[PDB]
Amino acid sequence: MGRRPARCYRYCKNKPYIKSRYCRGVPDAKIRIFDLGRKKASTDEFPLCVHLISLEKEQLSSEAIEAGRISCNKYISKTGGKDSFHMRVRVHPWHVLRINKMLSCAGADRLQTGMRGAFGKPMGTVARVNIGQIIFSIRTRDNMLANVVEALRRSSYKFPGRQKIVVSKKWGFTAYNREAYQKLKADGRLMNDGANVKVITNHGTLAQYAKDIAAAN
Amino acid sequence: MSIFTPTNQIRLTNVAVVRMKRAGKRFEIACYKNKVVGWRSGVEKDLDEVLQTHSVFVNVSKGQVAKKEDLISAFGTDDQTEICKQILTKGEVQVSDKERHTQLEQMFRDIATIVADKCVNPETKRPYTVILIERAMKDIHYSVKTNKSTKQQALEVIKQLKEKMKIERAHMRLRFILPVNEGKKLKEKLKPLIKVIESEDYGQQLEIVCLIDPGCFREIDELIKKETKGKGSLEVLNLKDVEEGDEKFE
Amino acid sequence: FEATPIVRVAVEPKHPSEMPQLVKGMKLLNQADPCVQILIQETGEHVLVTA
Amino acid sequence: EEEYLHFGEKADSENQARKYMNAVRKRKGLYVEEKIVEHAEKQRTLSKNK
Amino acid sequence: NETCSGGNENQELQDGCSEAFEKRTSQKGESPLTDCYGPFSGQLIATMKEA
Amino acid sequence: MSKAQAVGSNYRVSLGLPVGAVMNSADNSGAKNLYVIAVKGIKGRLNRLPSAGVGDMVMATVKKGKPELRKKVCTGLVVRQRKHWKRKDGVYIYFEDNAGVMCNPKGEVKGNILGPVAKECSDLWPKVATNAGTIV
RNA sequence: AUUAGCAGUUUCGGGGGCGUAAUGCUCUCAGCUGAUUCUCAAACUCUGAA
RNA sequence: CUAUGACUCUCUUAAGGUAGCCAAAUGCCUCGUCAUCUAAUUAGUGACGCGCAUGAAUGGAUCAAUGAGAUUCCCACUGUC
RNA sequence: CGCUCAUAGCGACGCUGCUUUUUGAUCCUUCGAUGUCGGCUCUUCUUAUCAUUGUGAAGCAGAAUUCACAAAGUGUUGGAUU
Repeated sequence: MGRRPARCYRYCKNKPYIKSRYCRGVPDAKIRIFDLGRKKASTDEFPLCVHLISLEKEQLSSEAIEAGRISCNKYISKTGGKDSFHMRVRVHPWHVLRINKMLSCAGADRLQTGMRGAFGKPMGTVARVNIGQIIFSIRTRDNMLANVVEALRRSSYKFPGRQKIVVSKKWGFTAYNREAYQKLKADGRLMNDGANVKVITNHGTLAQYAKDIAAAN
Repeated sequence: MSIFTPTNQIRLTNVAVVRMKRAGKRFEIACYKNKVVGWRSGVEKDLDEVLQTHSVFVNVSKGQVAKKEDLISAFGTDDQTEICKQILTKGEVQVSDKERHTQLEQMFRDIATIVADKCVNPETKRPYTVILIERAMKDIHYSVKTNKSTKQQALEVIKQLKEKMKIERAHMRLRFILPVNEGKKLKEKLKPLIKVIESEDYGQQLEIVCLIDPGCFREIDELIKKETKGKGSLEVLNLKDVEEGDEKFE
Repeated sequence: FEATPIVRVAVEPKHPSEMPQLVKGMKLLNQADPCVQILIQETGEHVLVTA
Repeated sequence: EEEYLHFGEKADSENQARKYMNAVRKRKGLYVEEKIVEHAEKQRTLSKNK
Repeated sequence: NETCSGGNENQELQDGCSEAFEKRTSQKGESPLTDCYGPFSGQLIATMKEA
Repeated sequence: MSKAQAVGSNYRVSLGLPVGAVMNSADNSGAKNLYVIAVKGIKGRLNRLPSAGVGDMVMATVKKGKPELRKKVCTGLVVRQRKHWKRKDGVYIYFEDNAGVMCNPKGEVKGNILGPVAKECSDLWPKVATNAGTIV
């Protein structure tokens, strides 16, 4: 951060303070943009998924997150075409850090505005995670994987703590593996909504797929 | 100790005071010498980044905090946000050395940039020589004060340039509109006073007499020709001082 | 004659009384090297002409 | 200064190749005159409704 | 204090210098009256440069 | 600076006074006094004046002389130290009163050196030797 | 609280080739609404901890 | 406004710093700026002076004579070093 | 950035550190009193080596620099102003 070195905002403690109807001086987060690459690209056209995940519960800064994203931004021509690229982070710095400032910076002793009423003005906006919660995600085609992991590698340095990279067996941003996510197309009971999927509704819906047929189109 | 007590005085002075004299009462803010300056000429950072203390005193040195009531009385506001901002914008700052230097430089530039109109050209032109004006400013030993305005300083410097010596300069083109037969008379009168060119003689029409008059004593000059003439008339001007004509020794 | 046509610089001198001094010098410079803008004013007398 | 509100960039609208003018243009045996634009009487009467 | 511009007309106001006055006085044939009206000469000079 | 000694340095250091001592200019140039600022080669230690040369180069000034030469530091050359010394010889040269000359930073003395000049100095600085008919 | 595209649209907002600008075709923007997803809230919770 | 603010207009609390004087033993910013004095000067002295917060018997301005008075600079008998 | 060239030399955005030579936070010890600050004096000490020596780099031809290591053995000044 700017007023601090992120050593006092390394570890999760105190209950969550946020950008609220109680706080208000709360600054704007360092990124409000969380995707990178073809967001038009389909659920189906990209079937490759890697995650970034912490191993320790730690408060990643918004600035840090931004930095991480702009590794994977630049590792894209090196990768090969932004077309074959998605990203989403999946950790938004909702929570805000307090700073009681030390009024003395070149001299002058308080004991009057010392540690009395010494409650932080909110400066710092930050995200909490645990021992496996995701902190970057990349959907892509099965071409780039040694590229994306290297981008992640860069990202790993831009983040506090021991991270980890796991390749999901899913098609990227989906709760189905591949063994499943051909049977949906193959049997033809899938239903598409752009970047997402839906699936037809039998054990999904029943009271509204009782005397219904429009639910098999 | 004994009798020998480490006092070392009240609390360290080490920041810009911003003294605002509102409701006859002094309110002040812990900032920095440069930061305040930056704020007040464009660089709007954060309100508590430019302020090392986001609160208001009455005496920054002695470590005294004002009464909310006083603030209310003076400013008609309680929240320190607004009050602080006000203080920042319209209270007496303490500049650094660097800032002071910058200010000085600015002043210097604007007593050669304002004097670029009445510039010091060599034997022939070579019409601008603004660098040479700047150079000349301290060769005479001049107090380039940042208290006074630029225009005033310009006026001062030209008088000295006379006793440099290289003569005072301030010439433009006054195109005097002169009706009836007294115009001719006026023309005759003012020919030894200043230069006369682009003339015409008319009894049934206006006379466009173009003169080369003093520019830094121009209004006064304008006033004393009409009176001489007798009748009321119009005498147009340029802007203040221009370098269209000769500025070598003139 | 010039090996490479037209090498110039519009310099100005320092301190007020030594403004024509430069000009004077350029009369001697003419004697020395064949090209200097002292005779016939196209770019003013405070300009070098070199190759 | 009205045109500098658009803001010519410090690299591309003030190049090092394109500085031949501040101290590379004091040249006049013939001509190099640059006059201050706009004239309309006095410094109070120049622009009042304008 | 002009209702409109001109040269053909006048109210003993404004300027408008021409080649006609220094060369040989009044202007006839190409215009009824010589130009002594419209925006003053300096202003005119300025405006050409600007556009 | 300069520096060129000698062969040797013509042996040990001796002075008439260190820093803050007037000696005459002994020079046709209108410096009339020479006052020391400090001496060249003095590396020195804690509390000890940078001490006068026997014939060595000094940071100096024209304190009373021509106003043109007045102010502005000047490398000089000590020529005769009032206060005495023994040489590798077994003689004790000693003088009336201290003296030197204002010089170039290659050592060279400007006009002609007035009065008597110790031979060591001459040896040190060949220009000095050249520009005098007294080298005793 | 807050990210993402997707769908039905918009002579009810605006600009392009066609067309009455088009909201019609073919492109992007703006707004609405419908189906999904991201992350989530000490001063919230449909739910609930020995 | 080319302007130091002469001058006008207004507001409070009546008047609104006149003549003088000044970074003064009075000036925070401040080592103010310019000038000199020096090899080099937060020191002194001349000048400047929108003067944090000068100023007319709260007495203002200057200054001969005087001073175990405060500051500086130079000659000044060189063991302070 | 550095002609070229991420890491010779730097190095954005970002992260982890040391340190107790800044100052704050603090009030554990001392108010039946540790004599407060500075400067002179003097030893000893630490290395985060300025010089030195022996080295390794360079965008190191040379001189001149720049960077790194071992290394605290020895050296680290005279004034003006305060």
